[PDB]
Amino acid sequence: HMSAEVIHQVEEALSSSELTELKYLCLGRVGKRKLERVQSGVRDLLDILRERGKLSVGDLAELLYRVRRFDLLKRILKMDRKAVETHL
Repeated sequence: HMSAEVIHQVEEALSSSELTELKYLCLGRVGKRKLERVQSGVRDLLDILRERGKLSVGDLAELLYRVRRFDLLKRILKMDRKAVETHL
């Protein structure tokens, strides 16, 4: 379902630090925000975690819900945050 374009958009929207937070959001359930600079194709870890099973289709969707990033929720998932909830 989700491809490189999806996780690319995630990298564009969320900051490098927030992308690290996604890792910990999957692992330790850490949902902290980090108003930092975004990357334009640098955090390859995102692809590693995607294949690993930490940023999978379902997992990433949940993570982005918990982050509440509407720039992704209504672009990647193309639906309201609440609508996403019902798919979790």
